[PDB]
Amino acid sequence: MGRMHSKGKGMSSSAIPYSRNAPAWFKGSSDGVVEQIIKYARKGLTPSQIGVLLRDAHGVTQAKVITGNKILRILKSNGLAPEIPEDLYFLIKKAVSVRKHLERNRKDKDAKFRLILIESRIHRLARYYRTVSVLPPNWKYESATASALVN
Amino acid sequence: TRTSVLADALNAINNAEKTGKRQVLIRPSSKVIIKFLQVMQKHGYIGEFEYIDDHRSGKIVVQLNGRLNKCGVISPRFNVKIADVEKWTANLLPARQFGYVILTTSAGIMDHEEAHRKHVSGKILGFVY
Amino acid sequence: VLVQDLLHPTAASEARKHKLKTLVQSPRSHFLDVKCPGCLNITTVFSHAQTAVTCESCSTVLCTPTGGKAKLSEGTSFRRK
Amino acid sequence: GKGKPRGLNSARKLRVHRRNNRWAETTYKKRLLGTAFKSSPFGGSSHAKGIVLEKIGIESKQPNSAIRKCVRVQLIKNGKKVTAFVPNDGCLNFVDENDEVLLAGFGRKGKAKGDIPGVRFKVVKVSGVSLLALWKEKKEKPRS
Amino acid sequence: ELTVQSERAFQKQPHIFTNPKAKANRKTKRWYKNVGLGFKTPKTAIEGSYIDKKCPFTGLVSIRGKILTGTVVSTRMHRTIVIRRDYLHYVPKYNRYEKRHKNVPAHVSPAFRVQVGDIVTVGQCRPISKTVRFNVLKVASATGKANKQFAKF
Amino acid sequence: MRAKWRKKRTRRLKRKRRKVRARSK
Amino acid sequence: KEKLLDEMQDVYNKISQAENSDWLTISNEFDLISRLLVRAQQQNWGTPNIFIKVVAQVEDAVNNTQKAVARAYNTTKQRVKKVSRENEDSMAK
RNA sequence: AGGGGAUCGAAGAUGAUCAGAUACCGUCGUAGUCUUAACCAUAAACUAUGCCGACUAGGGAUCGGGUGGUGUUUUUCUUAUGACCCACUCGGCACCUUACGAGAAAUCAAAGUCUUUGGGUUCUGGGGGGAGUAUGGUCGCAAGGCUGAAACUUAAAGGAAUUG
RNA sequence: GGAUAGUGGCCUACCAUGGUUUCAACGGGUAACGGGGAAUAAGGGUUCGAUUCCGGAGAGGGAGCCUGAGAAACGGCUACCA
Ligand SMILES: [Mg+2]
Ligand SMILES: [Mg+2]
Ligand SMILES: [Mg+2]
Ligand SMILES: [Mg+2]
Ligand SMILES: [Mg+2]
Ligand SMILES: [Mg+2]
Ligand SMILES: [Mg+2]
Ligand SMILES: [Mg+2]
Ligand SMILES: [Mg+2]
Ligand SMILES: [Mg+2]
Ligand SMILES: [Mg+2]
Ligand SMILES: [Mg+2]
Ligand SMILES: [Mg+2]
Ligand SMILES: [Mg+2]
Ligand SMILES: [Mg+2]
Ligand SMILES: [Mg+2]
Ligand SMILES: [Mg+2]
Ligand SMILES: [Mg+2]
Ligand SMILES: [Mg+2]
Ligand SMILES: [Mg+2]
Ligand SMILES: [Mg+2]
Ligand SMILES: [Mg+2]
Ligand SMILES: [Mg+2]
Ligand SMILES: [Zn+2]
Repeated sequence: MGRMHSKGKGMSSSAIPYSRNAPAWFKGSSDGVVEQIIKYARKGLTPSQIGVLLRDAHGVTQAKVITGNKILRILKSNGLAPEIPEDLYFLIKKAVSVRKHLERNRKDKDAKFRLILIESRIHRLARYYRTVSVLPPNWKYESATASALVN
Repeated sequence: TRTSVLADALNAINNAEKTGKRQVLIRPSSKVIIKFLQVMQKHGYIGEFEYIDDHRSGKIVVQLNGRLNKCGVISPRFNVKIADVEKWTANLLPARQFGYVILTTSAGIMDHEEAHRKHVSGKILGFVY
Repeated sequence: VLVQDLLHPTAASEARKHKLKTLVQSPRSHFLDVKCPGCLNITTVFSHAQTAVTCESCSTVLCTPTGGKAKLSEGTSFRRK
Repeated sequence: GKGKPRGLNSARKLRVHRRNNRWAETTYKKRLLGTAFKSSPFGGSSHAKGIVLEKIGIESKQPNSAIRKCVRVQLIKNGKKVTAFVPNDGCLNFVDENDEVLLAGFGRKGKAKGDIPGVRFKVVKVSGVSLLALWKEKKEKPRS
Repeated sequence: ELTVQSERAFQKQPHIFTNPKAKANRKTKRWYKNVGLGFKTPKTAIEGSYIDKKCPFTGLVSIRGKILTGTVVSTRMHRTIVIRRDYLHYVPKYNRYEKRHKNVPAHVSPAFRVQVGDIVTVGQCRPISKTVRFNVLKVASATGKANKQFAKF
Repeated sequence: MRAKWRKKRTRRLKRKRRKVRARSK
Repeated sequence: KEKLLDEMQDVYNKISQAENSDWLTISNEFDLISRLLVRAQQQNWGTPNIFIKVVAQVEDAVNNTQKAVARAYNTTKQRVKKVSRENEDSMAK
């Protein structure tokens, strides 16, 4: 219930069940599930979108419990993992959108404050990803490589 | 954030003993906390405690007996030579008749008397009496 | 309440408590076998479904998402999983 | 709690923190800056010799009504002029003009004491012989 | 780096002679010595062509005394390294520790490959320069995180 | 005085001192 | 924040004038320009064209063929090499 | 600096009281008050309570969200809403009673879990003045801000409550 | 390469642009010689250590040097400054 740059203390989260195996009611087999994952990834969706879709329209509670592996690992093994981790991509999209909004109208200071907060988040996450070497160690983000990446 | 899980545990047990409860729920569980509990149980300051698995982090339900008056963690796990342990047991434990400085040696997590008998010494974990 | 059995408390109490706070964490949502008015196809849908789940054969809005538990269509019929 | 760092590897911050807060004590600041040497009338010294320039009756503080007979003395060690008290009844007449007088501290850590304003130091010896011996007629001044 | 006596004077190992009249011409006889303390000479030293009179293997300097392990922090100087040694100094007034570091400049033979971030075992030797008192003996994590650079199953 | 007024009087004295310093330099 | 750019341009002009005659005060000018660049990089807006121009002028002054002036020459060569680590020289060309 | 220019209004102009009144009150009244770029970075910027954690005691309410109600009306014949009623839950401003703990208390459900003294952490203070002064740096166009002494002097200054 | 008894930017010729630092370099002060220890004393510390032992340095201030195994000596020299 801690927040990164706010005074909130929210408790909103996902509450994964105790069971480590497939539910007694699941009839589909894991191979069909992973094929579905790969076809959706080919469609061009992020792993979070894959998880939400497979939770809603199908009986996949979570892809790990039935396929034995995590969605990002599935895409990576079949070579569909994006060069940028998806959450960091969403951060960059938010940051470039805020940059554009600040460019259009200048006096708005609250967007500037939220922009510097976003830049802090991006710096932290990118530093972590560099540490795990997901990104190349040269990877650095200042102004315009953002507009290159988001497009 | 939650830095020392054992500090949380011992704070909970002390607060509930002062309040007058007979059982506590230590929310995050860890091996070191389990060993602390085994020591206190062997010496009798605790009744019958139970572990619960959650696939994320264990929970512990400790049945007290009111015999315990105060535990406590020495949060910076200081280094104590075999000589300074007497200074520590003079500083923390009320009287030399009873009270135990629970500390971790290479031989395991164990009180100060057993540690003296094995002639080993390590880092201090806490004090129970 | 100086003495109570935290290990096996009364079922109504745990069902009353908020999730993520019971003795063991277990979600309250569930899945549903829903039948569309159009065909005899049976589809599995999450309780708090976030997207407008539709039948694969025909485009029909089985569920309309909302803040919490998803809202089923009037014609569709649901069964607890 | 106790908002000072407490981890094992925080010796540096605690040490610098104590070194920095030690500047609050007046005694420590005096010792380190050497105020007892640079600016004090005595060079961190208990006694020093001097020459009487003239004699003054300083009026006491509020509740005390009297005149405390002091003498202005130019110190021979550095030349700073300073007033100094003379104890006991018949002692000012025992202090010759332009006479070798030895001064000591006045008993309050270099601060003015009692009802005497602005005077900070006693008189223990005059012209070699001490003042107490003269007051009790143990000895006679060398009148040199 | 294929320097091979590019400098003004010739770079010869002193008092090792090759007889041109000897009609073998099997390269040039190279002097090397095992340094002791259970340290194995690298094949780059034996099969190499550098000179490095200050090499602990193929030179004149000898290794005795201390054996220090550290991490390179600067390779940028020529034939020599700046190693950063970290340690915990104990302050008894508080029963605590400070993380302190010392910079030791050592000499690296061309027989080894050193890059910033490597962990290296070095040994004491005679005064080589004003600040160089050590010759590298072993480089462990030369490409510990650098072996894997691309990813495709 | 009020501490407010003491500060204001000191500020005016500082202003006069700076004027004198600028004249001297 | 135009004062920093104006001062950098004045420093570049002074460096060009000193090189016209050369490192007696050019070393101090380059040293102060380094601090100006550090201060500009401290804020969000940095790396102006004046800094690149001053760096190129210092490189030209050090390159020319040329007594404390020798310390100035060595220090200016080292400073030009260090500030030439930037790729902005490609922009200058 | 540029655009505004109603009210209000430091300075001022005055009309009265007053022993004096360039003060309180009454009329006017420039700068500002409102704006556009650039500065300034200070307030009793106060909850005079640093932040992040865990625990400890009951009570309703209130705001937002989510749950269930064979719930109440609604009305579009009725579902579905919405608005309400009941119960619970998460998070927030608070509030009420109480101490079993705390404090020197006034009081606090955090200022508790602190001699039975240790969850992680930054920043401050060491008697009152002298004084946030001198000096030196640095920022600022300026006003001033940040940093920041000492000599000397003093036996108290001060907090909370009690009776007069 | 020179020089040394010898290692060594110790020095020279040429070349490279490096070395240290917020884990406090560098600079300023020390009424600072360092250490063995002294006073103080619940435990923790605080201050002091010119001074009987061990090292370091100096013989007015600096410099240079003969001699001999050992000196940049000083109750040995040469020179300047006071
Ligand atoms: Mg841990
Ligand atoms: Mg009188
Ligand atoms: Mg105007
Ligand atoms: Mg007026
Ligand atoms: Mg008037
Ligand atoms: Mg008006
Ligand atoms: Mg303030
Ligand atoms: Mg405040
Ligand atoms: Mg605050
Ligand atoms: Mg004071
Ligand atoms: Mg003041
Ligand atoms: Mg100033
Ligand atoms: Mg007050
Ligand atoms: Mg009062
Ligand atoms: Mg040589
Ligand atoms: Mg000392
Ligand atoms: Mg000594
Ligand atoms: Mg000598
Ligand atoms: Mg003499
Ligand atoms: Mg002889
Ligand atoms: Mg001599
Ligand atoms: Mg002699
Ligand atoms: Mg002679
Ligand atoms: Zn359908």
